[PDB]
Amino acid sequence: FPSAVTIKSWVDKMQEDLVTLAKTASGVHQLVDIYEKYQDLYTVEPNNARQLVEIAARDIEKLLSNRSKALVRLALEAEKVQAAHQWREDFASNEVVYYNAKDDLDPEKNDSEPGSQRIKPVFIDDANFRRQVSYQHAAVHIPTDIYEGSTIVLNELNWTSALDDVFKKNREEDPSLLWQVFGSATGLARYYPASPWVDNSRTPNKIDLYDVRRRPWYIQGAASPKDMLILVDVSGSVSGLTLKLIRTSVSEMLETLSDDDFVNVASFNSNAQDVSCFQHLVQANVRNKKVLKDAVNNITAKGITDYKKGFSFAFEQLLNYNVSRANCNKIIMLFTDGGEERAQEIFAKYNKDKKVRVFTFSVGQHNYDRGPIQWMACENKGYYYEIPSIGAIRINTQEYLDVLGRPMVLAGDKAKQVQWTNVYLDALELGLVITGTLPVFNITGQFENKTNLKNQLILGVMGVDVSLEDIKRLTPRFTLCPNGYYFAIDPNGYVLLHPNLQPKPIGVGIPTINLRKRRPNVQNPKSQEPVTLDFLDAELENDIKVEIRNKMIDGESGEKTFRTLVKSQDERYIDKGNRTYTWTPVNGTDYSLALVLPTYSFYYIKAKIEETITQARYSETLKPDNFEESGYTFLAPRDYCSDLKPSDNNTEFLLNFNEFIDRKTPNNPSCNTDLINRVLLDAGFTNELVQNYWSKQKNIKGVKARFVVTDGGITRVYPKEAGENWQENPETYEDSFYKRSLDNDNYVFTAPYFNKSGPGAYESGIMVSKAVEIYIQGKLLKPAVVGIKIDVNSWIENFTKDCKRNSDVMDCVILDDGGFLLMANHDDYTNQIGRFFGEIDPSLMRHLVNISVYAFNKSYDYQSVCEPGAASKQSCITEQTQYFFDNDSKSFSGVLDCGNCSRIFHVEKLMNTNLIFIMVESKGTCPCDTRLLIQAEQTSDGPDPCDMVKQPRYRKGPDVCFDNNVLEDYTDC
Amino acid sequence: MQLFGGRYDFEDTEVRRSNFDNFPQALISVFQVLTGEDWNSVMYNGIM
Ligand SMILES: *[C@@H]1O[C@H](CO)[C@@H](O[C@@H]2O[C@H](CO)[C@@H](O[C@@H]3O[C@H](CO)[C@@H](O)[C@H](O)[C@H]3NC(C)=O)[C@H](O)[C@H]2NC(C)=O)[C@H](O)[C@H]1NC(C)=O
Ligand SMILES: *[C@@H]1O[C@H](CO)[C@@H](O[C@@H]2O[C@H](CO)[C@@H](O[C@@H]3O[C@H](CO)[C@@H](O)[C@H](O)[C@@H]3O)[C@H](O)[C@H]2NC(C)=O)[C@H](O)[C@H]1NC(C)=O
Ligand SMILES: *[C@@H]1O[C@H](CO)[C@@H](O[C@@H]2O[C@H](CO)[C@@H](O[C@@H]3O[C@H](CO)[C@@H](O)[C@H](O)[C@@H]3O)[C@H](O)[C@H]2NC(C)=O)[C@H](O)[C@H]1NC(C)=O
Ligand SMILES: *[C@@H]1O[C@H](CO)[C@@H](O[C@@H]2O[C@H](CO)[C@@H](O)[C@H](O)[C@H]2NC(C)=O)[C@H](O)[C@H]1NC(C)=O
Ligand SMILES: *[C@@H]1O[C@H](CO)[C@@H](O[C@@H]2O[C@H](CO)[C@@H](O)[C@H](O)[C@H]2NC(C)=O)[C@H](O)[C@H]1NC(C)=O
Ligand SMILES: *[C@@H]1O[C@H](CO)[C@@H](O[C@@H]2O[C@H](CO)[C@@H](O)[C@H](O)[C@H]2NC(C)=O)[C@H](O)[C@H]1NC(C)=O
Ligand SMILES: *[C@@H]1O[C@H](CO)[C@@H](O)[C@H](O)[C@H]1NC(C)=O
Ligand SMILES: *[C@@H]1O[C@H](CO)[C@@H](O)[C@H](O)[C@H]1NC(C)=O
Ligand SMILES: *[C@@H]1O[C@H](CO)[C@@H](O)[C@H](O)[C@H]1NC(C)=O
Ligand SMILES: *[C@@H]1O[C@H](CO)[C@@H](O)[C@H](O)[C@H]1NC(C)=O
Ligand SMILES: *[C@@H]1O[C@H](CO)[C@@H](O)[C@H](O)[C@H]1NC(C)=O
Ligand SMILES: *[C@@H]1O[C@H](CO)[C@@H](O)[C@H](O)[C@H]1NC(C)=O
Ligand SMILES: *[C@@H]1O[C@H](CO)[C@@H](O)[C@H](O)[C@H]1NC(C)=O
Ligand SMILES: [Ca+2]
Ligand SMILES: [Ca+2]
Repeated sequence: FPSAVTIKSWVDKMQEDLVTLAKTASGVHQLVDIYEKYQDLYTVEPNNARQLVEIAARDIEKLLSNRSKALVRLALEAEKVQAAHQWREDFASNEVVYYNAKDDLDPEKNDSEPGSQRIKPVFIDDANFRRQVSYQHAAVHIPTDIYEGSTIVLNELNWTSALDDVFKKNREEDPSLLWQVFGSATGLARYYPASPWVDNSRTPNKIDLYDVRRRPWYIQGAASPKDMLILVDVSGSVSGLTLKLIRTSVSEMLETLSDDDFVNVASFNSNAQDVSCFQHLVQANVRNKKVLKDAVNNITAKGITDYKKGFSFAFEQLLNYNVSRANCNKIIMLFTDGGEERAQEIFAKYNKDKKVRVFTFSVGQHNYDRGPIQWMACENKGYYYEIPSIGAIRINTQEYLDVLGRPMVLAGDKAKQVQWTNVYLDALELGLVITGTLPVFNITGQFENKTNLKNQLILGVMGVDVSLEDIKRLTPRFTLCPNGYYFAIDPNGYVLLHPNLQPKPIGVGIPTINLRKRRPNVQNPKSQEPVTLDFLDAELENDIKVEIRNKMIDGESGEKTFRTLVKSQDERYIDKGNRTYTWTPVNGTDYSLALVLPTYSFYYIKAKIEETITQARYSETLKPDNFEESGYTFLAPRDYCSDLKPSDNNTEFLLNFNEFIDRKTPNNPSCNTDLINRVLLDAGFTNELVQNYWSKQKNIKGVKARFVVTDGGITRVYPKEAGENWQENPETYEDSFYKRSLDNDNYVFTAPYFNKSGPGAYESGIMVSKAVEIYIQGKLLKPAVVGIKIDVNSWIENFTKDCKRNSDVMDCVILDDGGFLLMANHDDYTNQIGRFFGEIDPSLMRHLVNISVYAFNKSYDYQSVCEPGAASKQSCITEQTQYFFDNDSKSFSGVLDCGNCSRIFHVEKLMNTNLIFIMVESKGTCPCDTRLLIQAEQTSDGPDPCDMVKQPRYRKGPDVCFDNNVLEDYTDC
Repeated sequence: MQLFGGRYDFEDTEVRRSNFDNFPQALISVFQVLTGEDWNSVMYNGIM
């Protein structure tokens, strides 16, 4: 084995060669100088973190005030109009005219339904709605299994037809306002503006299952949070059809619960126990509900019924108070068939004060007595339901919210508080939205207090949708570097706003499909769950982040500067970064908004280019006709103004931008002047760099492409032929190498993607990038990042000139931080460049991890596309492993073993880069190989759910909720 | 009633009215088998 001195000399020479090549070809110093040379065409402005979060919070609060003012108007109008209805049963003479959604648009339909008349809208195409809408009226959705034209439905239609005027008034007052919906307790949904339903009933082979009473916004607006306990009878008599019916009913009932409710499923047959590994009430999120559903689908019927023990178990579970709960609605939801014991003594012992409601369900077709369970139902202020078949499940597992809303109705105007839901995907394919809700009360004979019989139930829930793009428009991010960002969280840990939040649904476990039992024409349901991603699951989790999240959940404002680990855009690298979190509460709501800023992004550049010819020349620098003179140019598709639209095609977007800038002067009467001026300044500076420096050396040996990406949206690649090899996102803020270069204070090497369609190994080269840092009055700024695509062949010639081509004695490789192979010595590994080194030489990689030269941690991605297993693509969780450098030593010498075998190795970290050089005895000397060390997206099912319930994350429940009103009648079961 | 009473607990949605769950139903089923009409369906239900 060679001495450490010669290895150190070799790696030193290699590192100066690489650093000199990168520095003298990219031109960091020239770009820094030309940024500092002018110093007058722009000014440096601070990013006051404390102030910016305050303005953003005020904007969000004032937008929600917009939306809240439009809800009370609708609620008052609905109450007033329904209070004056007559309830006629003769609709044939006086037809009800309305536009039914999910009906054929053909003019020859001629439905002529008795008692109803249809409307044929014009359906213009409008923005802010990715579909065709009509503002002349409102559309009505009626569930497929609910017959339109009945007395109940037809009576609802006219008194709801008065909502169109207020819909139009709200639209004209705020033109940027999305769907306004009234979801009726009869199943109807009247929404504005009118638009055809996404899934019509049976015109195609596909059918829709949409009931407004099961939507999360309706459920949250229809009642207060709950402490639910599902008691399941698994005695011998429930064997057969009623057992499968009970399983389906319990799953459907679990589908009605949200993150503010707490549930647990118990089971009794002469002995009471838990169905899963929970043993107490749990938060009832997606994971816990999935666990409960899996446990419920696994029960069998055996034994003798004993209601006393089961009810005792349920009451002791409801009397815990040792764990996090809701403390609002203690209800026992008992599924059974029939019996002869009513257990009066148990209710007297445990429910003397009637603080716990009981809802009983008789499931299936049976001859058993139903009297005792009805007595249980409407003795403990509960209700009684019958589920004889599958088609009766959905309707009967959602009516308990009518009973739970009686105290809310009796509370009066104190219960009309606007609430906002979690993030969920719109049913009309609009994206991620949050809905503000407001219940509507039935006030008939209110002035006289005459009936008070059906006035204890709500008419329905009013709702207004707010898109997450609307919120993102109030938090501009282009005045801060691509590393800082806004993010807002609930008092529940879930993020309302985050760069890592995606429109994909949250996956649970491993997706298992059984295509051997799926008919081609069955129209299975898709999903109804919300996108509830915790803050700690959107980033890498530290102990400082946990305390920051806890402090910002319970309405506090502050700041915190620290050092953290940041994952790259591509889940392959981890950097160590300075960060500052500044958080404040939104006054009107329970949201909390925070801004994340690195230390180097406390200042930004504001262009001061005002005179004409400078802007004109900076504008003509970016035109395709002279790209040969100034390199291929990419422009970030930002919202410079509404006249031009992002196109996702960079050539056509650049042409549109150029023609728009040429057509009208840059005075920009109705366009964002700051963005355009910054783009022009960036184009001018980049063109100066390319002409004065890069064009002087037309062609040089080692490099293939020289590129510069700047803050503002200008990318320039000097060789046009290399422009076609540029696969990076034209948006600067979405470039992984840009942010990685910003974090590091040296040259960063990006490993090419391996074994993928496209030229990325030899035709492109190896990417090395460095960030440009300037000092203007002693304030650090990082405006641009330059980089180079080094040719592989020239680098090989450097490398070979004991490390010789296809040597059978030594292994000489170079890796980057992350363990990806950039160059080997055997020309065999060189064919796989960018492959994880632990996948070609796992033993050496494992030993390197052991000796603490490569640290790693694993994270969970909860929104991953997954190929279904056996037990086209679904949503599930994946595990991502990231490796990095932890220990700051430079040289590590040692010897790996394998059982009566030994291989000597020496690794050295190259200076001013992120590279490591490894020389080892050849792997073919001794045939030792245990397992591959895979660094890839590995589909997973963890973490273990019923281990996180023992110690859960900090949480805040709703402050005010309504229960136990003494005026409640409750004489109905 | 001894042999088939409480054993028609099938996990499907099919309806089997001719069973032996109680004395009147068992009596009706026995009479139906005596008449010979659809007795093979009752035998199949008992076998399953
Ligand atoms: C590894 O490969 C590199 C390129 O693939 C080689 O780098 C080139 O080496 C040349 C000789 O050492 C340099 O020439 C001189 O460089 C400096 C730059 O200003 C000056 O001394 C001279 O002006 C210049 N000589 C000229 C122009 O005749 C090249 O500049 C340099 N390439 C770059 C981009 O800087 C390495 O030499 C090679 N390693 C080994 C060991 O051969
Ligand atoms: C549901 O349908 C009924 C019947 O179509 C609606 O009642 C109708 O309301 C209109 C306007 O409010 C009435 O028109 C007025 O008629 C009077 C004579 O009665 C006339 O003097 C006025 O100039 C005006 O034309 C109409 O007569 C009335 N029809 C009946 C049978 O009463 C009802 O308003 C609809 N529901 C809602 C919420 O609007
Ligand atoms: C809001 O509450 C009021 C009462 O507080 C409800 O009005 C009542 O509705 C029922 C039917 O739902 C009416 O009963 C019907 O009366 C007709 C005679 O007009 C009869 O032929 C029918 O067989 C049936 O019994 C009742 O008269 C009516 N009462 C009043 C004072 O209007 C109203 O329906 C509730 N709102 C909603 C949306 O349900
Ligand atoms: C959780 O509930 C248990 C009930 O099993 C509580 O334990 C009891 O606490 C009382 C109050 O000090 C004692 O008098 C009993 O002897 C305890 N019983 C047992 C079996 O330990 C417990 O206090 C509750 N809280 C916590 C944090 O465990
Ligand atoms: C609304 O939010 C603002 C945030 O700017 C709060 O203003 C600060 O409130 C704290 C605590 O009440 C005071 O110590 C500061 O002096 C306030 N700053 C300013 C500039 O006024 C305000 O308190 C919030 N509204 C309510 C009702 O609390
Ligand atoms: C990410 O990797 C870092 C490596 O720096 C881990 O931090 C170390 O964790 C071990 C295990 O508890 C500790 O013994 C060390 O003291 C930690 N080092 C430092 C500098 O903090 C970190 O745990 C990993 N992250 C996760 C989520 O596992
Ligand atoms: C809220 O409504 C008022 C009045 O219509 C309007 O002036 C204001 O711009 C609205 N807020 C937002 C954020 O649009
Ligand atoms: C739950 O289902 C699994 C099948 O994955 C089975 O092995 C297990 O026995 C079931 N649990 C009970 C209590 O039957
Ligand atoms: C990050 O913080 C450390 C410690 O305060 C400081 O020395 C360093 O300059 C900061 N910036 C970096 C590492 O880019
Ligand atoms: C990856 O490489 C393996 C063998 O090296 C090959 O079988 C496989 O098809 C490659 N993947 C793709 C997507 O081409
Ligand atoms: C791997 O590291 C652990 C750290 O405790 C050590 O105990 C173990 O011996 C190491 N593996 C080998 C093969 O030495
Ligand atoms: C790095 O490793 C060396 C030797 O293993 C050790 O002496 C040094 O303290 C380590 N540095 C750390 C842990 O920061
Ligand atoms: C190591 O020992 C095993 C068992 O004694 C033997 O089969 C193997 O050949 C040995 N390894 C070498 C390199 O000789
Ligand atoms: Ca029983
Ligand atoms: Ca016959």
